Amino acid sequence: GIHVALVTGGNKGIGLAIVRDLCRLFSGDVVLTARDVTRGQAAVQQLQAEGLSPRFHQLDIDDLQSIRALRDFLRKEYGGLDVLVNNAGIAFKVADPTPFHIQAEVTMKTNFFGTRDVCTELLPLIKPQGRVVNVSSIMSVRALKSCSPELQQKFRSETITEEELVGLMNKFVEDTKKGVHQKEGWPSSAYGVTKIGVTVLSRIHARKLSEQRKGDKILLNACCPGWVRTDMAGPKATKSPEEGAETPVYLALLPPDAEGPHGQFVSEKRVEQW
Ligand SMILES: NC(=O)c1ccc[n+]([C@@H]2O[C@H](COP(=O)([O-])OP(=O)(O)OC[C@H]3O[C@@H](n4cnc5c(N)ncnc54)[C@H](OP(=O)(O)O)[C@@H]3O)[C@@H](O)[C@H]2O)c1
Ligand SMILES: N[C@@H](CCC(=O)N[C@@H](CSCO)C(=O)NCC(=O)O)C(=O)O
Ligand SMILES: CC(C)(C)n1nc(-c2cccc(O)c2)c2c(N)ncnc21
Ligand SMILES: CC(C)(C)n1nc(-c2cccc(O)c2)c2c(N)ncnc21
Repeated sequence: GIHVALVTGGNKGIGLAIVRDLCRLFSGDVVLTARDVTRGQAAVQQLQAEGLSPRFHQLDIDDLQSIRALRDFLRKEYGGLDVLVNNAGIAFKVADPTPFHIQAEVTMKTNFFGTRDVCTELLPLIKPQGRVVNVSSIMSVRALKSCSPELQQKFRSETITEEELVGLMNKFVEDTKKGVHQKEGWPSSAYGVTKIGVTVLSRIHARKLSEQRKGDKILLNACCPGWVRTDMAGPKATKSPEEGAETPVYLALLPPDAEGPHGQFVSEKRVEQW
């Protein structure tokens, strides 16, 4: 009955710092995952040289077969999962020349659909007193404010369903392909919209857990890790990966029986208004 925590996108950046902290603070096994097996194994070796003992499993959140193989591994080895940190994500660099509609499709595929597929496959494995942490971004809040009032209403809704949200996320991508995203009320940041998806998906999944698994004391939240020096944000950012890991780790390790936060967007360990 060994407890297990898992971090997606764990080979570098904020993900690696989360894995490192969980190795020290989580009472059980910690699984570092990475899409590239050599990069993941190198990260495990780095942490071993620091005196830590993470496990490794491959995971690419854009490959459903990869997610399913991880699901099967967790069921066989642990009988489920205690802590899930959905950290993996991508962004196009500012003024990357890639056509915007391609930036939209690609960023959405990973940040939203990939994250959603991991939740689809692994949420059923979450044990009582488990915790799920979805790494979103303050860019979701910024993007939300740049949406039309109609879209703001839909994304802030307490009654929105997962299928409605998926419809809206695909609508953004389709609108960019048709040359109509501005006209249809969307913001200019594709990354921002994908993080709207992550934030709102967390709200919905928290509602579903309270509906379907009441009594199991599972807490699920979205978070902003802050502005962190990584390959995504670059060297000018204000936080180290260590500092970036604090809020996700806080949310992952919420004491047993805690009533909240649940279904919240959390920054600097504090609940933000959506
Ligand atoms: N200031 C910030 O850095 C900041 C602020 C707010 C929110 N965030 C969010 O924080 C999370 C971590 O970002 P970071 O700054 O640490 O970026 P990063 O240094 O680029 O690390 C991203 C991690 O995600 C992994 N990843 C990307 N696509 C994947 C996929 N399809 N399957 C599995 N893993 C995948 C990457 O793997 P590869 O090494 O193989 O590319 C890497 O391990 C992201 O969700 C990001 O949006 C970051
Ligand atoms: N055109 C893209 C913009 C995405 C974007 O903003 N990328 C930032 C990090 S995501 C938070 O804004 C980035 O890569 N910054 C560092 C750099 O530009 O070198 C979209 O619309 O999604
Ligand atoms: C206090 C925690 C558990 C967060 N911590 N952090 C760190 C730590 C220190 C420097 C960098 C880092 O990534 C983590 C640490 C350590 N080296 N030894 C013992 N405990 C440590
Ligand atoms: C470029 C600025 C400084 C505006 N930036 N970028 C980010 C940023 C960088 C990479 C990813 C992300 O989600 C956000 C950021 C942040 N999280 N908090 C505060 N400021 C941020």
